[PDB]
Amino acid sequence: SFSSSSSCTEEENKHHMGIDVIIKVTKQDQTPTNDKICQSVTEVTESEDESEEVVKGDPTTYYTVVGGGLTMDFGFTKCPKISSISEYSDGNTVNARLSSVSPGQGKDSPAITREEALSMIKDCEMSINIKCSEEEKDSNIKTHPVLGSNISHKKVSYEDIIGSTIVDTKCVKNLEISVRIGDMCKESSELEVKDGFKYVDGSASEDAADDTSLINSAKLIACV
Amino acid sequence: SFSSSSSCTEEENKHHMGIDVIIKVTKQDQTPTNDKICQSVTEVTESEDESEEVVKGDPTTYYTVVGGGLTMDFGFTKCPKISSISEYSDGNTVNARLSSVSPGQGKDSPAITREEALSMIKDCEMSINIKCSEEEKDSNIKTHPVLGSNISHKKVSYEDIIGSTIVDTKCVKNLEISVRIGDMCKESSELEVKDGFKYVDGSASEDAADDTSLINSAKLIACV
Repeated sequence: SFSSSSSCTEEENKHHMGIDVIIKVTKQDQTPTNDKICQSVTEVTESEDESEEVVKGDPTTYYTVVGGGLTMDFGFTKCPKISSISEYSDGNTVNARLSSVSPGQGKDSPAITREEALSMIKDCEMSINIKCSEEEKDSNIKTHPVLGSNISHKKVSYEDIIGSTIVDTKCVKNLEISVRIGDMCKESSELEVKDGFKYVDGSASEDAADDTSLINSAKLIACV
Repeated sequence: SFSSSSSCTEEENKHHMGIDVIIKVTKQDQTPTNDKICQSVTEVTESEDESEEVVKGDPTTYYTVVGGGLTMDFGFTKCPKISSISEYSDGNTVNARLSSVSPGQGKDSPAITREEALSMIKDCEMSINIKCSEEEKDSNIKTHPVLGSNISHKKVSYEDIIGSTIVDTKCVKNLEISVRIGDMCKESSELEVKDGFKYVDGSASEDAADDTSLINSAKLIACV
C-alpha cells in the first residue's frame, strides 16, 4: 500500500516525476498505404552491455518504433523512464505516445525529491529521427488498455526539452510533437514543464499551445 | 594572394578558427595484434541527403575512422571543418589526429568574426565512440605529409567541448584525448580553448595538462 508501483507516496517533498511524449506525423501524398502500426519496438540503453562503458555524458536510452510506414527513433537522456509506447493509424497520419506510467498500474514509478526534479526538468533531452519504413510485417500489439502517465498536455511553463529533430521528407510531410514533464500524481506547478513544435510541409514553428487533443488518445494501441 | 586557402587574412576582427583533436588509445593486453591504421575514413553530414531534413538542432558531421583494430566514431556539431585525418600505430597504441587545416595549404580555411568565434567556441561539441574492429584490410594511406592546423595543445582556457564519450572495454584499456579550438594563424584573445580527459583502465580524470606531446605528431600518417 506503499510500493511506488501501487501507490502515490505521501512522503513530503517527493514527486512521482514522469515524461509524456506525443507524436503526430502526416505522411506525404504519394506515400504507399501502410496502417500497420506497432510493428516493432526496440529499446537500447548505452552502457547496458557488459563491455560498453559510458565514460563522459549520461546514458541514453534509444527507442526504435517501426509502424505505419515509418521508423521513429527516439533518444532519451536524463529523462524519467518510458514504460508505455503506443500508436494508431488514422488516414494518412501515424500517431504515437511514449510515456512513463503513473503509480497504481503495476509499473514502477519512482518518486524523487523536489531538488532532483528541478535538475531533471532542466537536463532531460529527447532526440527524434523519423525515417521511411517499407516494413509489411503485421502489427504486434497488446489488447490491454494503454497505461498512462496521468500528465495533461495543457499549456504550462516552457522548457527546451526536444533536441535534435530529423525527418525524411520522402514520407514525412508534417510533424507535430508535444513533450511534457511533470508530477504524475498531482500537478505541482514549479515542476510542470512543456516543449513542442509544429513542422508543416517544411516550415517549423514553436508557438506554445494546448496539446490535450493534438492526437486522440482514445485510439492509441499499446505496442509490445 | 588573397584566398583563405592561400593566406591568412589581415582583415581586422577576422579569425581563421580551427579545431584540433588528438586521440591516444591503449588497447587491452590480449587484444589481437592489429597495426593496420587508416583502413577507412567515412564522413557523413546530417541533411546532406536531398530527402533528409534537420528540423531542430544543428547538422552533425560524423567521421568513422577504422584502423588498428578499432573503429573511432566522431560526431562534430557547430565546429570548424575537419580537413585532415591521420593515424599511426605504436606498440599496443593507436593514435589519431583530426583537425582543420591552417591557411596556405590548399584547403579552405574560412575566417570568421570574433563574435562568431566566441559563439562557436561555446557551441562546438564533439562526441566519441570507440568500438572494437575486426577489420583486417590493408591500410589506405596517403603519401603526402599530414596537413596541420597550426594549433598547439598547450594549456589554455578550459571549455566543455567533449560530449558523449563511449568505449568498448574489450579493446579499449586507456583513452586519452585533447581537443583545442583556436586561431590557426596567431593565438588570439579569448579565442583559445581546450578540453580533454584521461581514462586509465576504468578511471577517468579531467585535470588540465600540456598535451603538446600526448602523441608524436611526427609519426602521423595521412588517412585517405
